[PDB]
Amino acid sequence: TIKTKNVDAVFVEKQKKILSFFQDVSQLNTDDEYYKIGKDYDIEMNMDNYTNKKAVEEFLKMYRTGFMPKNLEFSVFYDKMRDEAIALFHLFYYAKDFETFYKTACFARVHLNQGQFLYAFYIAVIQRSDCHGFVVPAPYEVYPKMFMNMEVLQKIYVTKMQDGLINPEAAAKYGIHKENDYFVYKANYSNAVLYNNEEQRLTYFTEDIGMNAYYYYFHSHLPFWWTSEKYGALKERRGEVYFYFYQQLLARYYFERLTNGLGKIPEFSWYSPIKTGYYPLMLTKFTPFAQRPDYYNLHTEENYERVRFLDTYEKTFVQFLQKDHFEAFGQKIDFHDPKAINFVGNYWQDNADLYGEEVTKDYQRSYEVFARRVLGAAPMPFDKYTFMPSAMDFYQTSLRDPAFYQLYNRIVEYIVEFKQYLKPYTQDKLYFDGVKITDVKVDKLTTFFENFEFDASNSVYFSKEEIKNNHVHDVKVRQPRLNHSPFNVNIEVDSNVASDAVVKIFLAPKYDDNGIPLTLEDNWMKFFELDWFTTKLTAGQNKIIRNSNEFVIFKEDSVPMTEIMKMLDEGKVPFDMSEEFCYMPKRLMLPRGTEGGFPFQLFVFVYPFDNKGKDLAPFESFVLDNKPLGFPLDRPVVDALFKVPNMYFKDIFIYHEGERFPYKFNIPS
Amino acid sequence: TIKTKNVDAVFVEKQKKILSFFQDVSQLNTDDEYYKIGKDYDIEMNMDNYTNKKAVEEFLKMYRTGFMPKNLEFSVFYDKMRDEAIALFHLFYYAKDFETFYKTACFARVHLNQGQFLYAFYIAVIQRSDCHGFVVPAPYEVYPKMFMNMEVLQKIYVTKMQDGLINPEAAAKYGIHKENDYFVYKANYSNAVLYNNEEQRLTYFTEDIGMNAYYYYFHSHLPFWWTSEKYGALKERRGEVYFYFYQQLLARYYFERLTNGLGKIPEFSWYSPIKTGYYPLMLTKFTPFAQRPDYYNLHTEENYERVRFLDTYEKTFVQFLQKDHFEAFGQKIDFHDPKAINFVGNYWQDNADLYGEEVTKDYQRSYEVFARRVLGAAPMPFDKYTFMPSAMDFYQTSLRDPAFYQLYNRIVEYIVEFKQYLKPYTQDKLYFDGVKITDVKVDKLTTFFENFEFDASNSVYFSKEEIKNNHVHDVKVRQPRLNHSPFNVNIEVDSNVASDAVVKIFLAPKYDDNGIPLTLEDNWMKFFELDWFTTKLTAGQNKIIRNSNEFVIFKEDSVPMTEIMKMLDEGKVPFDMSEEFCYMPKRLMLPRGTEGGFPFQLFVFVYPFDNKGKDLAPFESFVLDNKPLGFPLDRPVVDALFKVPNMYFKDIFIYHEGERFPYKFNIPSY
Ligand SMILES: *[C@@H]1O[C@H](CO)[C@@H](O[C@@H]2O[C@H](CO)[C@@H](O[C@@H]3O[C@H](CO[C@H]4O[C@H](CO[C@H]5O[C@H](CO)[C@@H](O)[C@H](O)[C@@H]5O)[C@@H](O)[C@H](O)[C@@H]4O)[C@@H](O)[C@H](O[C@H]4O[C@H](CO)[C@@H](O)[C@H](O)[C@@H]4O[C@H]4O[C@H](CO)[C@@H](O)[C@H](O)[C@@H]4O)[C@@H]3O)[C@H](O)[C@H]2NC(C)=O)[C@H](O)[C@H]1NC(C)=O
Ligand SMILES: *[C@@H]1O[C@H](CO)[C@@H](O[C@@H]2O[C@H](CO)[C@@H](O[C@@H]3O[C@H](CO[C@H]4O[C@H](CO[C@H]5O[C@H](CO)[C@@H](O)[C@H](O)[C@@H]5O)[C@@H](O)[C@H](O)[C@@H]4O)[C@@H](O)[C@H](O[C@H]4O[C@H](CO)[C@@H](O)[C@H](O)[C@@H]4O)[C@@H]3O)[C@H](O)[C@H]2NC(C)=O)[C@H](O)[C@H]1NC(C)=O
Ligand SMILES: *[C@@H]1O[C@H](CO)[C@@H](O[C@@H]2O[C@H](CO)[C@@H](O[C@@H]3O[C@H](CO[C@@H]4O[C@H](CO)[C@@H](O)[C@H](O)[C@@H]4O)[C@@H](O)[C@H](O[C@H]4O[C@H](CO)[C@@H](O)[C@H](O)[C@@H]4O)[C@@H]3O)[C@H](O)[C@H]2NC(C)=O)[C@H](O)[C@H]1NC(C)=O
Repeated sequence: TIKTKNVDAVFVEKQKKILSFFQDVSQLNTDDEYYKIGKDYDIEMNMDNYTNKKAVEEFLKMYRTGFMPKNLEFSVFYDKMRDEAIALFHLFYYAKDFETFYKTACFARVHLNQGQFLYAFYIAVIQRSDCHGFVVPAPYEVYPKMFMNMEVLQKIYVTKMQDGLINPEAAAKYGIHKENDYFVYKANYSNAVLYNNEEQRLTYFTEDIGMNAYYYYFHSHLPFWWTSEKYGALKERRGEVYFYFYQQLLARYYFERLTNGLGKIPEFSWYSPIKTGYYPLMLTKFTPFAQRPDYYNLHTEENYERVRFLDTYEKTFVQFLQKDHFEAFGQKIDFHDPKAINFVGNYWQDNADLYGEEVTKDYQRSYEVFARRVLGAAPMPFDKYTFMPSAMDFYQTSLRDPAFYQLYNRIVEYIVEFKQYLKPYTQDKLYFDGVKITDVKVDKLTTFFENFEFDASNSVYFSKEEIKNNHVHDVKVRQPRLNHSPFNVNIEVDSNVASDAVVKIFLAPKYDDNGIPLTLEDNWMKFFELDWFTTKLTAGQNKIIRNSNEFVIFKEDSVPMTEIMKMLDEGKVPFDMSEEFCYMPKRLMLPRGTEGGFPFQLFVFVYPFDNKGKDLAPFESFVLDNKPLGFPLDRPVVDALFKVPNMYFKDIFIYHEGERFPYKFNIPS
Repeated sequence: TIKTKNVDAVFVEKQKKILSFFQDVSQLNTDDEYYKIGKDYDIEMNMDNYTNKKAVEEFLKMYRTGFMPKNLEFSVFYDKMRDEAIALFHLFYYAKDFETFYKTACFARVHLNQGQFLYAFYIAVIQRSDCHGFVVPAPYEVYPKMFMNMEVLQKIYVTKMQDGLINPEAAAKYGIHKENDYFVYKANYSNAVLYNNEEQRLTYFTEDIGMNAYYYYFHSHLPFWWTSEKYGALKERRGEVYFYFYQQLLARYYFERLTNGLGKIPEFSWYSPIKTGYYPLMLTKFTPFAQRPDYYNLHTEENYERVRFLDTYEKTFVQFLQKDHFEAFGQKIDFHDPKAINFVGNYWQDNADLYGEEVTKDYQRSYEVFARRVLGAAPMPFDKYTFMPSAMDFYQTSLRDPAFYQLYNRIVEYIVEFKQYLKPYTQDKLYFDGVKITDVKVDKLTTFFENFEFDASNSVYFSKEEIKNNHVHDVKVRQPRLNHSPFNVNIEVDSNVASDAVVKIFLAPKYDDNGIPLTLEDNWMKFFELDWFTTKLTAGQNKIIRNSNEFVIFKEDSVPMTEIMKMLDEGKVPFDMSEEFCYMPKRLMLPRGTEGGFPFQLFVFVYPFDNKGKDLAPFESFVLDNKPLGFPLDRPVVDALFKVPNMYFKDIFIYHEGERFPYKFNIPSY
């Protein structure tokens, strides 16, 4: 009941070497051969084993100067740390073949900082062509400390320090149980100990382990600091991809807001206090994460120069808008051209493609970075390697901070400003000659919470003894997560001539906060894409059934590594972990319903699938179409020029079943 | 089924006379009896027909000076207008008998400002002993401009200016119909044209006409400026009525917040911006009301001296709290004494009883007055009779403004700080020997919206012909209003020995915003009294059935004045308008539910009714007990010390049926 895939001899060996690097991540097994290789591995001597002579040499210059020390906390948002990560990445990426790649990782495991290494290695496995189709573990199994509050962490430490339970019945009262040879820890979301404002209503979504894993994967698939030359025709669509990822996410987030009675993400000002604080319960081996109190003055002394930069970055965009056509960064740009999204997105991201370069440079200040830093409310870094981490210093923690959504909402709104320059689609562009959707029905939509466990053993240090006996996997975290029942969408379509067609499904809200029905005019960016697929219509009447379990845009829960070691002994590999790893998890498709049925709408659009003109398959198997991302809702709409027979809006209601509140799953006795 | 009451021809005559002063309020019928008496009436010559000679002369002195001109807006919140209102009230109240009273109203309607007159007259009818049992129209029938936005108002005006509909079918699409000889106007709540913040979710409550008229009723029953000498032993409990009135109302408001997903009423500072604004869509005669933008700085140039006053008022109270026992206002007060609540409430309302005087004075500056003026964001009055009205200048519009609830929550919070000094009740105080509640059961609790019409004719000006011909009642306003289904509360009590008993029923929330069950300790002031009554227990097993419809804390909807004239020809008067006018309306009892059923809980309490030592019937039969208002939840609680077998906590859910959004009742069909 987990989507499998079969696998040969050479594959399993490599995959085992790859997975070796994600276990006991913060320690070293002296007896493991990865260590014997690693200790003595000579990079200079091996120079002929890399595609890029200057990458080896650049790495070597940095490595003698000195890399970040071990145990210190790694973040890519800081110059020196990132530069070392990139130098390391290149070395992984330009290794002639697997053997060389493997050995280089061995050395790097042994000699360099843990976070820096996993960061670079993870990315490398995703980017190397010979590695395509291999599997990596879930971010939460690799970095467990970042996916869980203190309370849990500390129970784990205590149990480990005691080598078990002094009182099993007392431990039980704290949600700690022995299940055969596992220690299982129940975990509440933070609102169960902290309700310091209404945003805490959303913790089952913002603290969700999958959602946060999802953002991490997105970063890794194409990090901002690197070109996208490797992905070919997506290079000319990179900005579009950046807008759409964020647009989709904020729609999804917004949906969660609506169902907990919260409305719009609030606007903010670099020159004013920001309302909602963030009080993180994460610990770092060396420090606590930094808090932002409520009404925090973003314009305090330490931030003056920072705010001057950020304000100018924005103002420079506002200038672009005002002048329509202009030259910036070596490019004549026209805001009338829909292709300009590429520039717009690239600018807001300060990625390598903005400059037409392979890697970004220190003097090219990113807006995202400094915005993250200021809103993170940290004191000034002590030095190049010693900073006070906030949620927004890591891709694995960002979604936890309401301020993150404020920051990307603002960015998305500026891109929407650019999108106002595009002419709206006319009838002719949308009309599907002789095709009409006559009905849509939907099975009941119910959400519900359900326990989920993940391997949390990397959070813990084992003894020399335990590392040798390989007893390194006995810590699991149990947590209630959002889920929903599978559902069919029944679509009835009429057409004169048989034809190849594209079907698209979107989710959007039905009402604003006041209970007025949504116009497309104001609300086209609040539509969330559920699925696209192709069918063949016949003359007459058509019945199209599509199940939620088969929506192209979502993945299944990933499998724990231990379960993957099991499968590799059988020649099996978890399919969704191989090629669908960076999709949103299925269980989070729907926002949490209400007991009464919260009102939403399904938008179904059917259009002709002409041929395979402009065709994305290098980055994402997403857009085998000539069409903008989120077509037909990638620009302003006029309600009356828009609605055509091959469109259907269906009113639907999202229900919720069982326990309403995650914490009711975590009570003892 | 409108609960009736029979009456004699002498009553009928007097009642007609009282009603006449509420028709065509802003105009004068030269042809009517009231005008003939009025024009010519000589007060000085009739000195001997007043109980109090000094009041007649106090009034004559002011009236020679000049009173507020006609047509300006009247508010009791300004010194000079208040003083005129009161000198007038005194004239009404000290009239020897009804004849003199009547003739005096005639004079006052002819010569004085309409608002000032209606104000004084309304209170007079309530306060005068020989008028006890008589009936007054609902405040929305008398001040209809105060219970409606300007959209409806302008349609009413346009129709009147045209003397009909130029296009019935086009009028239909604006929600205007002739029905009989009436023009009927559908009206939405303001959120239908205005969603300037989350607080607009609560419009069907805060704008509700009964809810608003109810506040007006509370004030008229016992205004701050006047003594409560006339209400017997109420005098010793005035501050208690003050607190409880607001505590209850704020609990009820809070429920509406909860069921609309909004949580707690926010705290503010006279030195900081206040976040949520108020954009009123009401009109008066020669101005709109004042707007308060979001983030309005309470501490601007114009408010400096006001805030210094307001700030000192509060801190003086804080000083009381720190001192425990003090001498103030010529009274020795001890905050450990539960009776101190009288002083505490009197202090916050700054009422006549704080000083032991008949009537408050200009030099006794009121807190509520100055807070209202500050948060209303109006500019300085032009002069003693010309101000810019805000919702908070009137009892009939205050509930409309978010700031209103913030202000009274602040006061109520301060009174709650005083209640911290009170010893929590022990087991022995609450335990009813040999008595146990074994089950509580409740029919389905379900709200719905439902069309209600009222007479808005006082909003219009009529011609010479129409006034002469009594064609002066043709404007109706129809509006969806909250209601709920009737329901039964089934209570099974066990007692060894037969005994007379009191049963109380409260409503409370189940959870906070995080969905933790609310504990009694923090939330004993979040409880809303639904009913109290007595039964006779017998040895063994008891079953008490109480319909919501028999809950004594609430009244039925007022009848229009039009149906009262018809009734008075049958010798009948509407009972709930006579004896129960100042109770909360029944149909707003429950907060608007949810389709899935929002969680609350009932608290049911049963205790001994061995005699009737101290009981109130001068104000009205509310507290037939020497028990505090809101007993056993009138002081703070310790969960373990509290739970007793004659209490029962039952979980309930409040549903909503049919349309959830009122505007869906107001769409024209095509
Ligand atoms: C545009 O703006 C301007 C500026 O604001 C507006 O101007 C205002 O207009 C008002 C009229 O609407 C006016 O008020 C009236 O003034 C009358 C005259 O006031 C003087 O005299 C009186 C008393 O008279 C005696 O005085 C001397 C001194 O002893 C003697 O020697 C004389 O012989 C007299 O015996 C003084 O008291 C004043 O100080 C002035 O000097 C007022 O008398 C009149 O008062 C009446 O109205 C009051 C309320 O309506 C009422 O309380 C009072 O008892 C009076 O009642 C009489 O009048 C009513 C109708 O008003 C009538 O039906 C009764 O039968 C009764 O006889 C007014 O108060 C303002 O003075 C003026 N403001 C200024 C600054 O000049 C202007 O209206 C506006 N225009 C438009 C189109 O909007
Ligand atoms: C309490 O607080 C203090 C203050 O912050 C902490 O003190 C710091 O501790 C760290 C140790 O954790 C020290 O770093 C070490 O410094 C050593 C020497 O530093 C200098 O010399 C390096 C070596 O070169 C020398 O060569 C010749 C000798 O023949 C001389 O001519 C010359 O002067 C040089 O000194 C230089 O390269 C360097 O620039 C320094 O100026 C280092 O030997 C040592 O390096 C090792 O460790 C690295 C770990 O990342 C690794 O990269 C290297 O490969 C190498 O093996 C090490 O870094 C800081 O010097 C010290 N700071 C200060 C200001 O004194 C203290 O740790 C803390 N205590 C606790 C308990 O928390
Ligand atoms: C109280 O508040 C409610 C909530 O706003 C008000 O409800 C609105 O009333 C208005 C105007 O009276 C309603 O507008 C009419 O909708 C008609 C039909 O439904 C539409 O179908 C169309 C046409 O294709 C769709 O495109 C729309 O989206 C609608 O669903 C429509 O027939 C009608 O058209 C008329 O006006 C246009 C002007 O451009 C002309 O072209 C045409 O000839 C015709 O005269 C109206 O637009 C509106 O729907 C109601 N609001 C909601 C949310 O439903 C109440 O009116 C208020 N009640 C009072 C007394 O004020």
